Amino acid sequence: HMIELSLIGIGTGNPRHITGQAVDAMNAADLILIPLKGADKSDLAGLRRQICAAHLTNPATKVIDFALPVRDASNKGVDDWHDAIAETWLSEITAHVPGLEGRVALLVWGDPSLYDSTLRIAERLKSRLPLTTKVIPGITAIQALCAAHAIPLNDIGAPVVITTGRQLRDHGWPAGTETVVAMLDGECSFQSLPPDGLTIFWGACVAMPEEVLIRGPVAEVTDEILQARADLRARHGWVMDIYLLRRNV
Amino acid sequence: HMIELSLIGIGTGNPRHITGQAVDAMNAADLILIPLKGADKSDLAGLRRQICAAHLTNPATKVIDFALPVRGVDDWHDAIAETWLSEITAHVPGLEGRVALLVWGDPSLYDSTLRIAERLKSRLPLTTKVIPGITAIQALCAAHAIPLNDIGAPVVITTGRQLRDHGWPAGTETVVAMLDGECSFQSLPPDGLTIFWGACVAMPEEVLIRGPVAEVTDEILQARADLRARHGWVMDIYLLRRNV
Ligand SMILES: Nc1ncnc2c1ncn2[C@@H]1O[C@H](CSCC[C@H](N)C(=O)O)[C@@H](O)[C@H]1O
Ligand SMILES: Nc1ncnc2c1ncn2[C@@H]1O[C@H](CSCC[C@H](N)C(=O)O)[C@@H](O)[C@H]1O
Repeated sequence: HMIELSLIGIGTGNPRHITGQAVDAMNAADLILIPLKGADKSDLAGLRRQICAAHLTNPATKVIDFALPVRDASNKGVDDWHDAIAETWLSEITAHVPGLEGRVALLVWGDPSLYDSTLRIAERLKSRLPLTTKVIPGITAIQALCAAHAIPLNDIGAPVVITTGRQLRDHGWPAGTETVVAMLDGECSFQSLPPDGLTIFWGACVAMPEEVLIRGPVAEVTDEILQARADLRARHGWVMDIYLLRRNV
Repeated sequence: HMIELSLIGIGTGNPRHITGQAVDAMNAADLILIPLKGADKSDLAGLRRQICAAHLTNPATKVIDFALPVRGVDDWHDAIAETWLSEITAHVPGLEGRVALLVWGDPSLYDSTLRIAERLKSRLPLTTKVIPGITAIQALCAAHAIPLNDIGAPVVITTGRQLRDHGWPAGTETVVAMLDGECSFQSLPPDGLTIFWGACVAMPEEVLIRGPVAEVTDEILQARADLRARHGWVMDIYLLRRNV
């Protein structure tokens, strides 16, 4: 017996981001596992279900909501948490495909390759299930941002650094590039850089109805971005943002 | 009273890469301009037409094949812009309508279309929109079932020439190289490097190879050369992971 586990990218919140390949993988599944709404409102558990429902035409596919484990904030904590998530998946798969021969899908925001834990958690399962893992690409927040601003990611023939807010705060401007895209940033970390010669293309809730886009010289639009971000957060209870920095010195 | 020009990403060769957003933009178009086959077989001009045919359902949308000018680079890009303008003038002479170009992968990533289209802003009453598509980076990682990044870590996306000119990019343990016609990972000391390589990713001809660079370099060279000999063209992409 063999479980085929598909990690299906579903894009950045625009329900039209889903690809035909993703639709096909949903329709081939015996079981689709989706997390229940929890504390993290940015998971948009309802939107995930909506996207699934808009395209699932296989009448036999089971769609099963499950409670995602909570990380122990009082803790290794991340490690135990990911272990617990794997255990939950393993229990769900075993309960619902007890013959252990079948196709199971998880729906992953954006693309599964990009700052997302699902693939590495799934690796834990390889030694406990007869398992093959497949990945279906989805639209990333990087591409959504560039499309919204109608800008290239790269300068002509030039490298690009993709990084995190914390990496920018710990190390400053990355070596060997004039373009940086920052993800996983909860604190507009570009504000800690020298603004000299930097242009920012910023977006919050990109490709969603709440989308806000701001562009300009970092020295001029930093406070505009801080305010827009805080406003969006106050009114919605959560915010996800991403930005591209272009250096011209 | 505007030409709305959509640059529609169409993915890496798999017709199923097309997003719903791309389908919608195709169906909203009055005109879709697609290049005829040329000397460069890697453009897969026929495949672009087929991917369009698989998704376009509006019977009033007109798919028009045009001769793409050939290449110095500035003049070539100017000539391409002039060709699109001539086609738009010819097929939408009232200059009010929706026009689309179908761009391999995502329009943001190592593709000249977006910057060439900028030339038309001053020539037409123009609004430009971009529809994202699956990139070759994502297709490669998906085919190998691997993460792009190490946990919480930076990633460098670069070209074959930048890799040759500067060596291992500073500040990263992960590099993805695009626009490389010659396996430029050979220009690096192989110690501690692992490669995840793919040619013709997400197409029927797909070849995937992974392993320590020293171990699989020649395997990759031969597989690449074999594809190129049998098909007349090849496109490859790879991710390098350093552990030192
Ligand atoms: N709709 C959206 N708008 C702005 N940023 C977004 C976003 N969705 C995701 N992000 C970015 O992605 C980070 C979550 S990590 C998950 C990334 C996802 N796998 C992808 O392919 O995009 C956020 O901190 C933010 O930087
Ligand atoms: N099917 C495929 N397999 C392997 N590499 C590919 C590919 N399609 C595109 N590429 C890569 O992309 C380069 C062309 S530049 C265009 C990139 C495209 N906009 C994108 O988003 O992917 C090639 O030199 C190669 O590095």
